[PDB]
Amino acid sequence: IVDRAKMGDTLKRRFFYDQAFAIYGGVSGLYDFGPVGCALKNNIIQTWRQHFIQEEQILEIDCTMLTPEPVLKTSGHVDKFADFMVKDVKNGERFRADHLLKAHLQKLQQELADLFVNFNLMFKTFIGPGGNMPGYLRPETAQGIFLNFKRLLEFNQGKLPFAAAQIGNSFRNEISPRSGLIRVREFTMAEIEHFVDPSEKDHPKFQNVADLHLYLYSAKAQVSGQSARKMRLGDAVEQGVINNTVLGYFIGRIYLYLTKVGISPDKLRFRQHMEDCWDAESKTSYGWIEIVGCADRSCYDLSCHARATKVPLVAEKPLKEPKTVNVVQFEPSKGAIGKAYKKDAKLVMEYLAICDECYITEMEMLLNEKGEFTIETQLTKDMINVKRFQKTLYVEEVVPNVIEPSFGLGRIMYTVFEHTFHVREGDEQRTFFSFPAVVAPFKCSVLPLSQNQEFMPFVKELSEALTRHGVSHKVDDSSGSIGRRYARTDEIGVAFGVTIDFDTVNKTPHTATLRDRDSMRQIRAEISELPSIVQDLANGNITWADVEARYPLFEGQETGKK
Amino acid sequence: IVDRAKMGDTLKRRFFYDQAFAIYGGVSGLYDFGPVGCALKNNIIQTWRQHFIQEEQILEIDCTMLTPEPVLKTSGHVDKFADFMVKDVKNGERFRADHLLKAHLQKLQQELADLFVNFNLMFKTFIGPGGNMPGYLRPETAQGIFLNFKRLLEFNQGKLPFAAAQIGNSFRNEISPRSGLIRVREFTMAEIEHFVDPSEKDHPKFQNVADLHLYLYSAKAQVSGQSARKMRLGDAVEQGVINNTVLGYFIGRIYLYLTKVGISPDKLRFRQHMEDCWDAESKTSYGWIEIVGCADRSCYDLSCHARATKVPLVAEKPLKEPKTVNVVQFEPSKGAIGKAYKKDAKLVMEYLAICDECYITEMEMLLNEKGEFTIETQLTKDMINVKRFQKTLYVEEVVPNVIEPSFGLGRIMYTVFEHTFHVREGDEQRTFFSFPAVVAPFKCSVLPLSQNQEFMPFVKELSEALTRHGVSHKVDDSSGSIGRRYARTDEIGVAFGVTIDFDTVNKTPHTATLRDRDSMRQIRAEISELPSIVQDLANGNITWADVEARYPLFEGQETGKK
RNA sequence: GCGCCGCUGGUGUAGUGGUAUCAUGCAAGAUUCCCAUUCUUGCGACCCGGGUUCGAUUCCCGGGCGGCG
RNA sequence: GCGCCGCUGGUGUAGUGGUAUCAUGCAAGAUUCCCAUUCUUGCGACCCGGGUUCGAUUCCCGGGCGGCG
Ligand SMILES: Nc1ncnc2c1ncn2[C@@H]1O[C@H](COP(=O)(O)O)[C@@H](O)[C@H]1O
Ligand SMILES: Nc1ncnc2c1ncn2[C@@H]1O[C@H](COP(=O)(O)O)[C@@H](O)[C@H]1O
Repeated sequence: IVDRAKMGDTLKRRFFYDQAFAIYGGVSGLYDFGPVGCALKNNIIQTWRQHFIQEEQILEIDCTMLTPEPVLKTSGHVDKFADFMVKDVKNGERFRADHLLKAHLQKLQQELADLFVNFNLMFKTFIGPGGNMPGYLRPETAQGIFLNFKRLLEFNQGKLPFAAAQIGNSFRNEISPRSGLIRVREFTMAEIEHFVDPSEKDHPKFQNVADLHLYLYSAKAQVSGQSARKMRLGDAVEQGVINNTVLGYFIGRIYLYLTKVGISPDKLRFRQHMEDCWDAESKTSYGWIEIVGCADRSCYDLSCHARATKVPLVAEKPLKEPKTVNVVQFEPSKGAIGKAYKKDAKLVMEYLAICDECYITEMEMLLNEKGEFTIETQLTKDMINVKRFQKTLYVEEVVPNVIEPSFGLGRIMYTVFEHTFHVREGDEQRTFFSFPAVVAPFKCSVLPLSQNQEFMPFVKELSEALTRHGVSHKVDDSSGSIGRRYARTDEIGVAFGVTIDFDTVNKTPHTATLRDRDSMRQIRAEISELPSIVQDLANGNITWADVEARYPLFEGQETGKK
Repeated sequence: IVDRAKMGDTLKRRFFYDQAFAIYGGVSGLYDFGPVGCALKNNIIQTWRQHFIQEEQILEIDCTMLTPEPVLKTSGHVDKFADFMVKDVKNGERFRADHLLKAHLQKLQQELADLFVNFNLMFKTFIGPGGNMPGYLRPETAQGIFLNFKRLLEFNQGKLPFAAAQIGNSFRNEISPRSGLIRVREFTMAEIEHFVDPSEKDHPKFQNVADLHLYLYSAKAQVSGQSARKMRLGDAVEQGVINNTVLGYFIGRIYLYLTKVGISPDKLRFRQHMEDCWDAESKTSYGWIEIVGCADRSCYDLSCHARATKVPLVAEKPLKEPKTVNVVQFEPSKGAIGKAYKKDAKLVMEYLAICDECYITEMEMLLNEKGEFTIETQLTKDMINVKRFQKTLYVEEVVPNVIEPSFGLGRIMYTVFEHTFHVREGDEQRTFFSFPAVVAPFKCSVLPLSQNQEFMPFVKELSEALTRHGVSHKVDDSSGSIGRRYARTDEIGVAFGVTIDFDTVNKTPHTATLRDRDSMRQIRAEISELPSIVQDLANGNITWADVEARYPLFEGQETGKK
């Protein structure tokens, strides 16, 4: 129901984006974003920062894309995403472990290569030249957040919960990329890691989103061949469809964000993972695609890296009431025991630790009646002191649960394309994008009605004033009609237009016309006040309905050349 | 004169940045930026966008980091930055071409490897798995701008001048990185390509910067063992020290930018290239380091890529007055001539093109007296028509000159560190950063004077109000003294502080105290007005002197617990 | 790459062939009520691999990382 | 990877063993004076490598890129 072909022509022609290295014939899965697309991506990301990082006071960090092999071996990406296959003399690549299992001889480490005589989706490289340290381009931005967990917890003064975020590119050496921007080899990701006490799974700010009505696609609905269904968010948590208000909160603000940047609510749903994690999916001409992933990496990455580095990655919680504990434990001279016995005493300490307090005090009872006991599979003298004592714990070690919202900016952008792309009534040559003002490429088009020179002082002052207000704009003063210019600026989604006519130059206070992209409807206002108005529009402070409600609507020019 | 050690301790401790993959032992030349550093980098970049991209209406684009081999072969990076050497059985890597030239046999393509039996600084990888398409991580961000030149010129309606920019990471497989952030393997660059008619080398906006007084380090000053010297910018262009006002303009706004983000003017100079291009250099504890590069890639990249792709990369200018030209040229039947002769006729057209009009009309004069002539090193019949005619040119092809300002954000940031780092008088434990407000990590610290609970409603409303104003802040409500909190927030360069005391809770309208980081001086204002004030501070709309000039200064608390 | 010495809580340090001192920091409770206050209590560390040894943080070798060329 | 047909100005097309049609777009000058107006003039293209041929954009082979599995 979206003319994907027509839309793609507009995206290509106006250079929203294009095939990377196109003049060299191009490369699959690689794309350059041109002025308008890059402006859009930067607005989407800017909006994202104010949404998530600013509102939740999230700790943003910036790690390298370059990653050494061990890190991704520990995280399981090396085995999961990689192996090595065999190729036919003249094309026809086949899996190795596969064809080994299939059995025969050949065709149709290198120890295995020698064995036969009887491929990684991660981009691989080498750090330092000479290449003694192999590495990869990171396939996600999360690992950099896990590696810095101690530093990040310390910045938050050791307290939970907290969240870290990363906004940056990731790489995926894809087999055969199709689907335009949807399955690409390099893409910009926005990843949040929200660390929480597993016991404090309640969000204080959930009441902010409980009233939203969302399309939820439960696992039960999926198994039972049902369709997704609209629910009040609060109801969904209350009835247990969404497990808790931490998950719920995160869902609500994701929804608010996707809709804020122009994704249609009716072509947006949240799909539950089945045999807690919900994914944001949008409906496109390619069908339902995942735009926001969700993972729960509790007992996974922190643990792996902890085990691999021997660096304890854990939070630490104070106990309201300190627990005291009786401790009956053996206190063996390491020197004495190790000197008297040789491989013996390794096994003898392999043993003494594994003993009940009963056994222990029987042992020392045997030892105060001078002065030595003996044991299973060794005769111990006083190379063994014994010890009992009170031991108070003021703090318990908390292994944080992690929630991982993973945003694919490319898919989000493409989704915005399909959902905001339109053609006009009549002149179908005239296509436009309904980008919401907070993210449109430019806020304002600045245009004179005719090529007449009496216009240009007004255009310049106006352009200068807009730049002064930090309002991205674009002046279109070219040699054609108002209508050709309005077509060109609408085509790239410029949200508003300011036309400077004869009434601007001739009339007693200077007023120009402000035009809405979607409606083409206009109002008229003092040329010195319009920057602020466009500014309120771009900041989402006011609506177009709000503008029509405050200013005189356009009922024609009163003047002409004079 | 800067305690680099003390400063580095503060940068490490508060996690401005840290060694990448530190828990895995770390990797040289790779760094992660923590919350404060990442906040700073994002502000520097945001400021940069409003400076250059917005003010000059520059075309920002976003290309991939992944780059295929041919592109960098054509640009000369493959031969310049790469080769292949030989290694000793137990360490001791030596150049190849080198040791071949040195002569002997061995030690102390693969055709060469076989020959001996008698290293790239670019990060190398393979696109697609199976690896039939070798590539690199881009070492700069410029190539993506050159490859899209047609698309970018078209977006600017074929007209010159224009400028494209890119903000993104680049990679450099460095031999031995030292010098902290200064010589790293991955770094974020901000690159501008300004395309200009070589004949229109005058900037209309130069008068905006002509009054700046800058330290200029001319080539003549360098050769003649002189020091850099302060000059009025306009004077420098007028006296020919700086060739033109395009270069001059760009220098002035670079200066304004570097100073805007906190680089001391007195430890900032512009160094001319010697046997036009000036580089911005800042004075640090490592001495004078280059922070902004400048290149002139006129007749270089566009040409190379043009030659390699056979795609003409050129601007096109209309001629005020169309030139008419007489054209006397041979018009040879390709078929006739090629059928009658076999390798002969290649050489015969190798020839006919190379002939003067005199010779031509002598030839046709020989041919109208029926009906065939003959030539050096072949007898031509009517397989040769001849032709004269008027040929008007309405447009001349312009090969754009390019100016390339290349900003090293890491070096810029580090420079800001050394230039804004300070220790206080007395308590030297108390170090702070004089980040200018427009770029400080947070604008505002929100703090209560004591742990008393009557404070927390005020802190929350205030925090919420700040977020509503889009003001990055950080609430510090921890268990120590006002002074320990003010130390912690000063240490990371929080520009302002808002303390909520007993006078805030007890007194008839609610006012709190606003504190300047540098001076520690304070004023007192209504808690509902402070977000806007901090906002004006952060946007550079007002100074601290401006604040003291408007509000009551802090002369003590009037109330206490009650 | 080569050479020069190092690597102990988050930061800086003591010391050791038998798991470790002091300071700061942070956390908690008191105290204080405008500039790292004071007291009590608590958390947290021997860079990694191999070797010799009964056992290495300590001795040796090799990596990694840093400083000085 | 395999298979299925393609690739001609920025966009879309005509056609061809001897360098190419029309439209749009953009540029310029007129015209118009609020929604791709009209007229004139101008700019801009055969995806890349190899083969056969005197010569390939055209035929064949192989890449690259796209569509359909
Ligand atoms: N190959 C790709 N191209 C573009 N976007 C992707 C790609 N792979 C993943 N994504 C996006 O990144 C998110 C996280 O995916 P993953 O990390 O694979 O679970 C997804 O929800 C997508 O939006
Ligand atoms: N290895 C590096 N590490 C950090 N910054 C760099 C590095 N190389 C270059 N730069 C920065 O990038 C700018 C351009 O350098 P170049 O492209 O090498 O001329 C310089 O002025 C530096 O600020």
